[PDB]
Amino acid sequence: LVKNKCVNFNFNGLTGTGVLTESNKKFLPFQQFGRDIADTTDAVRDPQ
Amino acid sequence: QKLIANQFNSAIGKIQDSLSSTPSALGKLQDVVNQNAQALNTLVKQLS
Repeated sequence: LVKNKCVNFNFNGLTGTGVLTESNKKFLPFQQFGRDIADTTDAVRDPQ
Repeated sequence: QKLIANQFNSAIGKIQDSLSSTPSALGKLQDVVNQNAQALNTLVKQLS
């Protein structure tokens, strides 16, 4: 897992391209993804 | 001349009170801000 650098990521088949960073987003235990106003995935729980 | 000067100075004093106490005065400019923000938010929401 690579952080603070632009990468072509794929989490559980969710392909994208971006800078991954650690975050203060307080996901509730049942939630794996977070979405923007535009439906673009805005944060992810790492599955490992 | 002193009456006209005092009436001008007093009326210029009332402008600051009039603007400060009347949120609907600047509303013609705030509507330019609100319409263009609302138009961009509508354009982003349409990606969902």
